Amino acid sequence: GPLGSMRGQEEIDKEQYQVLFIKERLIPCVLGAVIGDCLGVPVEFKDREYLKQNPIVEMIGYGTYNQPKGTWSDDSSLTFALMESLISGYDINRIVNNMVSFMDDGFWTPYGEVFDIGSVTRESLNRYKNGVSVFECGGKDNFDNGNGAIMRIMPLVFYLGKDFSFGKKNKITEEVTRITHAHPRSILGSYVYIELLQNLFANMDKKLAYEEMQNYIRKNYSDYPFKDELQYYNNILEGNLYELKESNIKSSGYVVDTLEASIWAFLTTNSYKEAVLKAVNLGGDTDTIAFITGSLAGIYYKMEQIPVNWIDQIAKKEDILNLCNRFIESLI
Amino acid sequence: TSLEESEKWGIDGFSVWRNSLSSREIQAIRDYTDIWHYGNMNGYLRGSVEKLAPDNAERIKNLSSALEKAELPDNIILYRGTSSEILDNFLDLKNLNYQNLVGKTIEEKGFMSTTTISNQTFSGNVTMKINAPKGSKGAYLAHFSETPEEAEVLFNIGQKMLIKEVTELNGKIEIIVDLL
Ligand SMILES: Nc1ncnc2c1ncn2[C@@H]1O[C@H](COP(=O)(O)OP(=O)(O)OC[C@H]2O[C@H](O)[C@H](O)[C@@H]2O)[C@@H](O)[C@H]1O
Ligand SMILES: [Mg+2]
Ligand SMILES: [Mg+2]
Repeated sequence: GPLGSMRGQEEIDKEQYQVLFIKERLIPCVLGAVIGDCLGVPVEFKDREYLKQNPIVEMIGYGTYNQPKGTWSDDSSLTFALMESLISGYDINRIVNNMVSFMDDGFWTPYGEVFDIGSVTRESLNRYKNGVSVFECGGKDNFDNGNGAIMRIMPLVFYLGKDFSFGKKNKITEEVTRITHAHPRSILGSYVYIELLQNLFANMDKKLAYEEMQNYIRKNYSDYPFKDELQYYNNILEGNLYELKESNIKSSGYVVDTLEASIWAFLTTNSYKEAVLKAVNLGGDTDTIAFITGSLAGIYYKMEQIPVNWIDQIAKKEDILNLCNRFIESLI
Repeated sequence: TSLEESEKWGIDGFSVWRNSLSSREIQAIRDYTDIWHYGNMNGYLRGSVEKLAPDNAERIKNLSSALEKAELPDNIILYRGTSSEILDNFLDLKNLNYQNLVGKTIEEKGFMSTTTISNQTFSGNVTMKINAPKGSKGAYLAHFSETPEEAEVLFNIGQKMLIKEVTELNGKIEIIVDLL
């Protein structure tokens, strides 16, 4: 009819505008997280009081782990390993395979060497190598509740895309978390983080994104095995985290401390740079708290707020951008 | 409104324009009707494709040169089928409120295809009704595609459309816009 050759254009338009929508969110989320990792690596385990006297304002080098400026750690490596696995579709056995390649062979490390990996993560992957199934190899002890799963699951939000329903999200977030962190307290943490990041992906203002996450988690995760774990999340899930003072914020690798700190850093600041520097200068698990904060601030404030000075110092920047573009292509 | 009225409008307003196009301008218009060329040209202009190939650069240059010589001879209402993906930056994707699009301006960085004929079922979940003013940088295209009946008005890059009203029914969105 009179529409003629124009009829075909709509499917191409849909694809192209989906590329743009994803790219606008994915690239600053990844770069924002990676930069936080880079900022915090050289001060990991340093105390908050030392950082008050010597605050991070820029990328520094040759501190903890004795690495160059712009060196990212296992947080970024395992995130990249998940993006790589997802390009050909969700498959839990390809996901754990890529994590073992990071550990054993330095897959997606900055200079080919694993200079850091968490203990729960290492112990869990070693169990998988020995025949423990991917549904049983993760650490279940009360002191296995580190932050090593929340630091590596942000690509799941992009994989879900505009599927905002419960079922698939609920399944894959648990499955991917449980590879290393199988305690229900840690799994609940993953649902908290995914929900907040998804709400920011969906264009909610940050306070609404936070408030909607609180209602969602209480609605869906008040039955066993999570009912008894909600109490540990009371500062996040009840009241306003952004009313807490720095002196009330703990910045250890505990999954609760880390989520409190990173979400607080995001909600109490008004730019990307302010957020990630606030996170890093809490001391403690500085690379991971800043990576998580940077994922949240990155997707929210987007590329215009990510300093080019910092992007250009990231190790393997061009390879990371290539991986981002390959991941985006696979989501179309 | 009628195809006959659309064809007369095209002849009266664009016969001079068309008979004054260079061969390379004509080929670029024909190329644009190929969905493969369409994707490469609009992908680059929109930013979905980062690398600018010289040959794509030339096709875009020749199509834009063609349309820069054209202007709508009067005010007309045109139609476009599209996807809600063009509105995703303007919406809370978990709390969709299409009425809040009223007053927002859509920008098409690429070339924008429209039809003069409303009595068609468009592909996709957004239909746009475009009030296009006289003097707008668009051209009626007759005999350029392999579909003889095609009634196309093709606009040069960078059109902007102000959303005036929205109707929604079963996920199908109708949008009335003013071409700026
Ligand atoms: N219930 C708990 N209460 C308090 N602290 C806890 C609890 N459970 C765990 N922790 C603390 O949680 C921490 C877990 O540390 P690690 O096991 O090395 O890491 P990962 O596998 O979790 O993840 C990778 C991490 O290691 C890399 O450096 C990455 O950058 C991340 O920082 C310990 O200090 C525990 O005391
Ligand atoms: Mg680390
Ligand atoms: Mg760390």
